[PDB]
Amino acid sequence: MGIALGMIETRGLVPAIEAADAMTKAAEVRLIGREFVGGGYVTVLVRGETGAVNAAVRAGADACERVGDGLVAAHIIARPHREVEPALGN
Amino acid sequence: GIALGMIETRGLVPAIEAADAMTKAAEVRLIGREFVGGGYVTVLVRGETGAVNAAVRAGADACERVGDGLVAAHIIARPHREVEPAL
Amino acid sequence: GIALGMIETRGLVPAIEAADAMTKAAEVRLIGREFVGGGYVTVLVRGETGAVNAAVRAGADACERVGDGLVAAHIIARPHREVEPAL
Amino acid sequence: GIALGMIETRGLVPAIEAADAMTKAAEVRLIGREFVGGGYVTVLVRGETGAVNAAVRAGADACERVGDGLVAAHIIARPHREVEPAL
Amino acid sequence: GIALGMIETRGLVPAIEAADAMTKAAEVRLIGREFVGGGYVTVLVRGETGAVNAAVRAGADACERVGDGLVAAHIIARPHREVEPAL
Amino acid sequence: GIALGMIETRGLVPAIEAADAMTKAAEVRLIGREFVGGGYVTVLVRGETGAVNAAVRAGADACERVGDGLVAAHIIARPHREVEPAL
Repeated sequence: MGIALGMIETRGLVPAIEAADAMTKAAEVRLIGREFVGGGYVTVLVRGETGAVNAAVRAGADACERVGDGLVAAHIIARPHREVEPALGN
Repeated sequence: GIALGMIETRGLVPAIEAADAMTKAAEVRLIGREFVGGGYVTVLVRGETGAVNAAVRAGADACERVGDGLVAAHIIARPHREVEPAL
Repeated sequence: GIALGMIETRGLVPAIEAADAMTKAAEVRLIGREFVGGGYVTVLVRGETGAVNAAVRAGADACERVGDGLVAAHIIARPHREVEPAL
Repeated sequence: GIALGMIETRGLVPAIEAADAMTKAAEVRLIGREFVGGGYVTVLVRGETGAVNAAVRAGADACERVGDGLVAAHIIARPHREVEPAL
Repeated sequence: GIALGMIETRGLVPAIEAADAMTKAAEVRLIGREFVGGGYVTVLVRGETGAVNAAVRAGADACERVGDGLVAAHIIARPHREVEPAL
Repeated sequence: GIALGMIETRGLVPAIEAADAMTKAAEVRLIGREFVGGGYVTVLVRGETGAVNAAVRAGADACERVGDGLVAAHIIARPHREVEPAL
């Protein structure tokens, strides 16, 4: 029940699924979302302790950058503001 | 406060960074996250005018280096009542 | 009034700025905000012909350097009742 | 009438203008406004053959310079029954 | 008949012309019209192989100069049963 | 089987051709067809690893020259439990 947030955005769903797979395999993080953003952007989101989310996002970024049209963003917010939480499925 | 702050980004990840930075930057409420179509994503905040100013300014600085980056950073100090349904 | 003002933008932030400038410029009611697809957004107002013209001029000026800017500014003074379902 | 007239535009604003000019130029009824994706908008009218011919032409001239403009202007005087679910 | 015919266009208007020519060409049933996203529109038909052959040929010819035109024209004579839910 | 196969295409017609060729080339089941946005279409199959491998290989070859063609062809042999909700 760490509250760190890990995010990877990709071009297309296939690199996003690869990313989430690699993230949840690399460390103890829970997948909490997959968003079809519009325009072809897809974002996957995970939660965990800071160290695990760090390891997960590095792993996801590495795994998906060469899949399909690839990686757009790979970002960690280690302590999201309470206001941000509804955007994360709360 | 009824002042409105808005940041538009390319993709969701810079939008969440913007929202985080905005809400840590000053006393503002995150009231909206919009998938606009075509990859645009907008986040909206409300608060007193001075707070919304600092929030949007921190928001723009934070998300402009994230993902496909920043499109718009804007403030409306006194939004018309007619606009409220769209918020 | 039954006159129609429309502004189309690239992104939601210029649309919201347009809608605010429009409703502040004259006695016009904001009747809608449409996410068109591909990033197009359109805001619609109704009022008397002169009011609507003032409103759209103001909204076109206000939003053209906001975010990815302005696509269309258009006024239909007396819409056909066939079109009203689209409004 | 059962003739079908179609105009496709980039953005919603020229679609509404096309629809308004179409329904003013001849007795035709607006039966549809479709957000197609990517920013395409299609407006659909029905009526007698001559009406629909007059309508589509007028709609094409009117919306041609509005916003990001006109994509398609087309008439099918008697759509096959199998086409109706695709409108 | 289990043969499958498919035409993909840029915009709805060429897709409707494709549909009309396809379904008038031979005895096929229009099982779908999909808004794919980004402006792609796909129309799908079923019938016996000869009918679908004739249909898809007719449709490709008719729509390729209409609007932003034709993307794809394809026939699958005997689709796998696993694909049927997608159909 | 629990291995996952995925082909991503531009448009629905190459996607359906992929799906057909995948399920004909090996014992895999088609679990999904997703309209991703912007015109991306993903088809997803499950099966044993060797089968999913043969399936995606064939699907990639089959759809690459169809319509606007192929974007991605990827296998995940042992998908994490956490990924299952996205499938």
